Formats: sequence, structure tokens, C-alpha cells
Amino acid sequence: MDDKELIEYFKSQMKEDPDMASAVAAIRTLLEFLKRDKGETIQGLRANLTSAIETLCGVDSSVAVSSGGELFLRFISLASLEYSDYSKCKKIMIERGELFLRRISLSRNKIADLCHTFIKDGATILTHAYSRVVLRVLEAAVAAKKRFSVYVTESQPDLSGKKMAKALCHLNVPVTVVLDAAVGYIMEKADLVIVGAEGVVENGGIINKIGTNQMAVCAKAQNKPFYVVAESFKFVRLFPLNQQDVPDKFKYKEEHPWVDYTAPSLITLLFTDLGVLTPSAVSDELIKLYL
Amino acid sequence: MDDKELIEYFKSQMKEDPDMASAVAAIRTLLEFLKRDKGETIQGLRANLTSAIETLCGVDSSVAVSSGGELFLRFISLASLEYSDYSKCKKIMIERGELFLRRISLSRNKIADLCHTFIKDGATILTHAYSRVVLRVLEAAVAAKKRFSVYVTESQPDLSGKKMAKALCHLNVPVTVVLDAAVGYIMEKADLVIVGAEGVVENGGIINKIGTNQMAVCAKAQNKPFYVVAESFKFVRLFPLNQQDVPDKFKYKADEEHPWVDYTAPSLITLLFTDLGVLTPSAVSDELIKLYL
Amino acid sequence: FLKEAARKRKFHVIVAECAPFCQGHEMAVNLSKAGIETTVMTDAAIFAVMSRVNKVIIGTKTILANGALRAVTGTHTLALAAKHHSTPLIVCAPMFKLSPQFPNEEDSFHKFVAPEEVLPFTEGDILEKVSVHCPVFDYVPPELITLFISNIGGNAPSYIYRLMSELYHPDDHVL
Repeated sequence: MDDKELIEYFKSQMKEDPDMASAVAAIRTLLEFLKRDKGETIQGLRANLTSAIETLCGVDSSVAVSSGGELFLRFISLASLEYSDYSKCKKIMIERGELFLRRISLSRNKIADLCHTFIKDGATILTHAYSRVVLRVLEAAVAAKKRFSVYVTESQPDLSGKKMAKALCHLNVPVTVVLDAAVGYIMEKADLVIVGAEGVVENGGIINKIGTNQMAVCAKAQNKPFYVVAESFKFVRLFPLNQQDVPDKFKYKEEHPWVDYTAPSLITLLFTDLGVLTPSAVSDELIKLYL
Repeated sequence: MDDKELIEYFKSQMKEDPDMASAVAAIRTLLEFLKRDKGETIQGLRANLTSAIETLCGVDSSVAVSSGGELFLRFISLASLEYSDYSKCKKIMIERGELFLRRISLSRNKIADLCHTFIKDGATILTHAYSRVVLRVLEAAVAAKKRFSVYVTESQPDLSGKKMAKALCHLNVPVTVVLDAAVGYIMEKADLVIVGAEGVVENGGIINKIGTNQMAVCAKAQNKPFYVVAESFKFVRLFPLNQQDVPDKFKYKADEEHPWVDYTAPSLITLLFTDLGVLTPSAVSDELIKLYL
Repeated sequence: FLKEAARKRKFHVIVAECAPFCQGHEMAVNLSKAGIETTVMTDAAIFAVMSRVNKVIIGTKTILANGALRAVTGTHTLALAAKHHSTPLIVCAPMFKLSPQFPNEEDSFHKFVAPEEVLPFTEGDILEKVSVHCPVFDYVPPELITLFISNIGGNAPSYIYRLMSELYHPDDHVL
């Protein structure tokens, strides 16, 4: 009911598996919460969901979880209810939630078999951080039997890019763990950039691990392409104009951030399970997705 | 002086005072070596000096060392010699080398007195590493009662930024050590970025510690005017064009890994600082062909 | 320059006027007194007309030791425009307009004149909380100009820091 076990179940699930992303565990916790609601209303649920979201934004601050909660609460109330007895509402809403979580699950697979046709065999993937979606993109790019060298910058705030490097070279790919300060160097020999995404703001540029923006502009420096892969529930309706504009609950968690903003004029294309989008299209489909 | 006395004397010159550039130590050790002549023949002398430069770079391949030693050889034999006896000539050479080392000692304070007229009031300086030149110019800017703050990037391989942060809060200046990846984040609130070159090729760029190229290109993205301080014993004669065009004898310095030093083009740099004055990176080319003669 | 290089040809001279106090207007009258097809315009719409212009001759007040001259106001925005349309910047300055200081050497590098010409005193009460700036000299950066017409010929922003040593000394920078 209350956070006293809601939050514990959330953490247990989210940390049961690393391939299991965070905000999808948030969605699943909201669903089990509905499965243990024990109440008679809908308004009180339009408020109790927000309560669970605000107790979830503390255990995790990533734009992922806020996006997941908001978008799920939005879409769940889409098939016109016309309540019968606060029970038909229950069935139809849990059905909407099941359908949404399954869409979420297959988002990664869809973006996998949609992305793999972009690594021009014999190229240089330059990722930036351990990101399940980039990982299972490169997996389906080696399954279709291409070849490519992967530079994973190390993401100084926590040397976790090494985790991507290890789990990736587990798949027999030539990996090279560059210095994340060297993203001015290896950019001479990066045929494309595939950065994992943790949420997309409206205008198209995205919120990503600290070392993204620099890499981003480095791309636009040397006219390389910059590609992102944002899972389907990583949309938020912020709209920053400079790295300080993003909400402070997101950046922090001396003075050094953790996520920052890549302006849209640098991203060349986005790969979501909603297809392939020039950023203007992500503005459009974000408006018409939240509705 | 079979080159083991050479290197042991160089390490002594290092640990006696670690702060100074490796290259001024290189020139001092080459001068002391020159005093340990054992023979007055101009030719076998400069051949000995070149072998000495080679055995020097064999332990500290920082572009500083090679640049400085070659400039040393350039400036020793400037005037005529008329070596009718070859010993008074070596006296003249020791004298000229001493004058050269005096100019190298004046480099820092010349930089300090020419530069700090550029940090306008209430700005946020950004740097990248333990550029003792930038440290002393920052001191000569704060002690002129200017007001600013300062950010610094830890420069992961060896966390030099942290050591500079220590030696800068020791100067009572508001200093923050941000992650080296975050050079893009901060690049908007920090007005101008000062950094200290360790090599200045003919075109006008620099060859500085690993986290420089990204910093230059970011501070050219968001139009934050760049400034690099570089003293007159680091005017190299290279000319890279890409990252692969800095020779391996400069990059790794060690003897699925990382480089150490890398390039930055003369368009991403606004004004260079030498004890020859303030230069726009084409002045590097002109004054370099005129300095090497 | 123009009214000599236009008694052979006839062509387009789009004279902007300095908005603080109209300066290009007697310029326009003097040009038109020989019939040069002069089109006067307010300095606020340059980025409008800039894309139908070919050579950007700007008259400057003085140059620096970067080439980054500082000239009559509104020339920096004209330079940003005429680089956004990649036209040349054909400066026309003789030698004596060249001083070997550097850009950020003068606190208030500009020259603020009496705000009375921007919001004349006859306004009234609102003159109590209005910092009416009026910087009548603006600072062109180095990399926006391409061609100095000095009276020795054409030159480029990197054949200036040698006109110093050819004309002045090093230690006369502070005078």
C-alpha cells in the first residue's frame, strides 16, 4: 500500500536485472499498486498515481521514471470509461496498462531490428555509456553479420562504460575503451555516433549522461553523424535552452552534474520504436503521443 | 658524461623543484653538460648535443624537451665563431646559453605582465591542467585585485586539475573541480577559457594534454573566446593535420589504451600568449620561422 | 574610394545610416551628388537586405593588433550578417588608423556618448529608471574581415601584426 513496501518492491524488481531498465520497473510497480489498490474511485487514482510517482522520483531521479509515470498515467485513461461501478473501470484500466507495458517491452526489440541497418559494415561505432538499447542494437548489428569497431567512452562520474565494454566484447566485437576526455581525439575516426538516451525533451535534443553534449558538438564539428536510440517511454515535455535550464531534481542526485542536454541542431536522427525521426518529428509525435 | 650522469642529473634537476617545465630543466642540463665538454671541436660538440637531446627525449618525450633542446642548439651558435682556438669559442657558447636561460626565466613573468590585462572583472576562468604558466598568470591577475571565479577539469589520466585546485584554493580564489567530461556543460557559464600549451606547431594550434581538443571545439561552439599561454621555448617544428599526425614519440610518453597529448587547430584558438607578446595563431608561423631562423 | 571607383562603373551602394544620430545621410547626399544609385536605409534591417549584397565596404575608425578593428556603431552586426551571407568585408583604412593595443585592453572599449540622443530629455518621468546605453563604437572580431585596403595595397588580417613591427616598436604598446 504505502511506500513502506511499494518502494521496496520497486527497488527489488529494478535491481533484479540490469537489462531491465529503471522506468519500466517503475511502470510495473505502478501496475502492481493498481493490483493492490483497494479503493472506490477514479479521481482518487488520478491522485494516488501521482502520489506513487512523487515517492518514486526520490529513489530514482532519472528522467526515465518521471517520463514513464506521466506517460503511463496519461495513456491509461484513453479508452473512454463511462464508469459503471468502479469495477469495469478497473478491468479496462488494468487492460490498458498491460497493453502499455507490453508495448514498452517490445519497444527495445523493435528499435533493435529498426536500427541494425545503419552501421555501414566496416565502420566505427562510438557509443558513450552502458545503455541496454545501444547494446541490443549492436547485438543485432553483429547478428546480421556486419563488422565494426566500438569506442566506448568511460563516463567519468562512475566508470561504468567499462561495464558496457566488457559485456559487449562478450560478443566478439573490437572494443576500445577510450578516455572520456579524448572525445576530441577519436572523433577523427568515428564513422557514426550511437549514444544511449535517457529521455527526450520536446525540440529534439536529448537528456543524456554528462559526457554526451561535448561528444555531440564534436560530431557537428567534424560532420560525422550522431544517432540516438530512445526507448518508447523516454519522452518528457520539458524544453531547456541551456544546460542549467533542466530541472535540478534531474541533474544532481563539489559541484558536478550527472545528465545534460544535447541541442537538437546536433542530433541527425533519432531511433525510437515509433520509427525513425528527424527531431521535428519527435516534437510532433511527443505532442500527439501525450495527447 | 656517458649519458647516465646525464639522466641522473636530469632527475636531480626534476626532484629539486618539480614545478618548472621539463624543458627549462632540459636546457639547464644541456648547458651543464656543455660545461662538461672534454673537447673543443665545434662539430663533435653539436653532434654530442644532438645525441644528448636524443637520450633526453628517451625519458621525457614531452614536446617541451625536444622543442627546447633544438632551440638551444639554434641559439648557441648564432653569432660568428672564428674558432682559431675553439676554447674561447666554447666560452662564448656557455655565455650565450646562459643568456638564453635568462630569457627562459623571464618568460613566466613576461606572460604574467602581458596577460592579466585580459581577465575582465567578474568573469569565470576555465582551465584544464596544472599549467604552471596559467597558475602564475592567474596569480598575477588576482593580486591585481581583479575579481573572478575559476573552474578546472581533473584531466583523468593524472588528476592534475585536482592538484591545481589545491594549489589555487591555496591562493584563496573560488575554485571548482568539475569532471573532465563536463567541459560542455560548464562551457556556457564560463566566459573565457585559459589553458597552457605544451607545444605550439607552425600553423598556430597547440599540442596539449588529452582534454584540450574537445574543450577548444566546445568553446568555439558556444563562442567563448579561447586563450592559450605558451612560452618561447615551446615553438615546435611539427605540423600535424589530424590526430594521427602527432608522432608516437610525442603521444604516449609511456616507455585498448589511451593517448596523452593531442592537437588543436588554429581556428579554435583566438589569441596565443608568448613572451614575444600576444599573437594570433598565424603569428606563430611567422615568428616561428623567424625564431628558429 | 567609391566615388572614384564609380565614375567608370555604375552599381549598387546600400548606405545604412547610423541610428544613434544619422551619420550616413550626408554620406548619401554627397554620393548622390554624382549619381551613384545610392539607397539609404535604417540600420535595423541589414540582415534583411544582406543577402542581395556583394561587397561590404565598411569605413572604420581604427584597427588593432588582431585586425579586429573597432568602428562606427552597428558595424559588428553588419559583420555578423555579411558573414552569414559570406560576402567579403572590404575595410578601407589608411595606415595611421592602426594602434598596437589588443582587443580587451580598454575598460569600456567603446565610447559612450550622452544618452540624450537615444531617449531625448523631453521624454519625462520614465527617465528615472532607464539605463540608456549608447556605445557609439562597436568591436569587430578578427575572423569576420577578409581584406584590408590599406594605402600600400590589399592585406589580410594576418598581415597586420607585422605592420606593427614595420611601423612601431614592441614596447610602445603602452606608450
